[PDB]
Amino acid sequence: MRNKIFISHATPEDDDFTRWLSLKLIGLGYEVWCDILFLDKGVDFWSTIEKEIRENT
Amino acid sequence: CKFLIVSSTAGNKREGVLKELAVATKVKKHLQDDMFIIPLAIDENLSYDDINIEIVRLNAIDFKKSWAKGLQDLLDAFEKQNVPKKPPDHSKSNLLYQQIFLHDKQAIEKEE
Amino acid sequence: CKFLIVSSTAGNKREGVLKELAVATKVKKHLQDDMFIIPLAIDENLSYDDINIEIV
Amino acid sequence: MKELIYIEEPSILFAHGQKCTDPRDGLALFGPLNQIYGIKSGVVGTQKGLQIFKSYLDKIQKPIYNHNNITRPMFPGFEAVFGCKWESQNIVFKEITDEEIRRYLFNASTHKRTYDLVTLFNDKIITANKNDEERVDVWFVIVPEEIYKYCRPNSVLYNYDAQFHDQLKARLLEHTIPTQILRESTLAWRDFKNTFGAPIRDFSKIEGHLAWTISTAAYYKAGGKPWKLGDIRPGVCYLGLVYKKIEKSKNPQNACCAAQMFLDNGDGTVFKGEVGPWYNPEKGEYHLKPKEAKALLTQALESYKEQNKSYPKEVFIHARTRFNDEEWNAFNEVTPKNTNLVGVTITKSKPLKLYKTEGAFPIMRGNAYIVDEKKAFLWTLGFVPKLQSTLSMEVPNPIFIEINKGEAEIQQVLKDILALTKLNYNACIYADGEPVTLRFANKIGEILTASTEIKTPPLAFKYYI
Repeated sequence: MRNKIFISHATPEDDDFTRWLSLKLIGLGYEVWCDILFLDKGVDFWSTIEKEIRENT
Repeated sequence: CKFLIVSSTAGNKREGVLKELAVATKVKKHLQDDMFIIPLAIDENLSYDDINIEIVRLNAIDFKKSWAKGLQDLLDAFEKQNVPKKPPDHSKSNLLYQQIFLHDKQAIEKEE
Repeated sequence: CKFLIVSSTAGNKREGVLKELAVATKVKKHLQDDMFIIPLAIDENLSYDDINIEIV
Repeated sequence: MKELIYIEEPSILFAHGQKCTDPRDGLALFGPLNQIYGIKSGVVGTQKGLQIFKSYLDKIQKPIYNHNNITRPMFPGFEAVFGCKWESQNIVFKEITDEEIRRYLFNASTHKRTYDLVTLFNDKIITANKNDEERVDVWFVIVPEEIYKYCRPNSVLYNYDAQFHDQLKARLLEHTIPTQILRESTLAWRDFKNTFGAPIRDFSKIEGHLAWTISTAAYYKAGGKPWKLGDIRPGVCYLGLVYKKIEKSKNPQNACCAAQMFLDNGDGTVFKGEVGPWYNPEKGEYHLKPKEAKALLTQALESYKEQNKSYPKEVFIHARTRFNDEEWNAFNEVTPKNTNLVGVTITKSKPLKLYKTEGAFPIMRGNAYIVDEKKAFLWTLGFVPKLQSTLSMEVPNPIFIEINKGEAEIQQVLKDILALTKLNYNACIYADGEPVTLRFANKIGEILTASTEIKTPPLAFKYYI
């Protein structure tokens, strides 16, 4: 079951476009994963990055 | 339920905080939850590469340039991690604040 | 002076080797040395795609 | 054998109906009672003043520390202390050319230089807020240090006042613009030294107080209420009445009285007392003739009716001079039969220095010395244990209170003026000697006396402090 939409960006040099695209696709009806929104601070990144890449992307 | 470690400039080299971090790592391995430890970074003078290792893997929270949005993201991460809670009330906070922080800073009833 | 990491099957899931690798990346961007990390490939069943991010 | 009775330290409300005793710690712990959505800073000055203000505002954004939080608490950041947002963007800046400063410098008498510079700042502000679409809640006048130094009233190379900010607020009063003047050396002390090589405006340890005062003044002038009083009875009105006299040459000063009014909250509704050309400055005993007394009383009663809909049951009057019989008789018959009128005089010139036997500690703040039913003393200055220091300097001096007319409990007015001493807004100190109805009195009299040409001043407080 892989349906996630993955967005990679240079945090925070392209944060605005990433945020707007993530919000637009999540309001359009697409499960989109991005570093800014779903990977909130306080969460381990690289293991979750690997699991989303190799499992749900 | 959740562990909060302050990754300050002096908070990464003291023995006590490191030992508490070690037992927190042990209990988070026993509980098999990666969200147990929520690091807290408050000093800009401490670079990201000089921290102790258990703060390296987890993304340390933001509390450096401001505190209100840091508390806001800590709160929303808490309630998105589904921590059981009680309804907000500052009366308990007021009682605690009057309890500890006013123990040596109050007038006494003695003859002078 | 040089960091040597065994990129075996047990060298991926284990927390300590990942921690040493993370601080190796920190010290390699401290010392501006891309050659600081020398990965070691031992297992044959592990390919070049299933390694962790800092080894790719 | 008499003793000194104790009055408890009054309490100030905070966010979520929380009660504390310190304004700084209560603000840092709870915050304001009512939230504002956001402020927009405007600045006038040179580009050097602009970058200095930007540096100081971003420094204020960071949590800054002091030596210890026991006396001078640390600043947790404006957002974390007030719930409002401060940013270095969307800031309206107006530049003043230093060549115009050079052109205005070589004038002979500094008074016309003061006039032209003050009018230039005034109509610059008026032009700025009358064309720019971006709303500016508070305008920050960054005056240069050499302007404050070399253009002093007695600097050596009539209704207009020589003081800069006095004339500034006086001629800005007619357009309802909350402004606050910031001295350059206050927020540029890092690069400011004396001739010897030291900062005479030194804040190497004490800048947290500066951040606290600036932040609370900015929040108060924005429109939000930082803190209020705890217990106010249903129908009590405080009237802190100004009795400060100017020395306005041969122009008839007479009585430049004004009045402050606290009724239900910390809201002050100052209505302009008359200039009153009766009793020329040869007669300066502040004896209010009945028509102006009843006019001021009617102003207070109408403000109370507008803000409360109910007739007040007791009027508290604070002043600093003695009250004659005819003035109180004029004060009586306008008031209804159900209400009560009482007058209190507060003075400093009475000497009473209470010393301590052992140790080097002063009188703890809150002691009340009662001489008679009418006369009493209140020690609003001295040591306070919540601070673990003295608010006073060397030896504190009390305020001699005395009720003239009317029947009231002396301890009631004692604790009421003690509560009134906690409402200082321009400076975020723990408390001051004079009550805030008398602390604001001299400054608002100086504001009103600098511009006779106005007739209906706004009764708010943002355009004054």
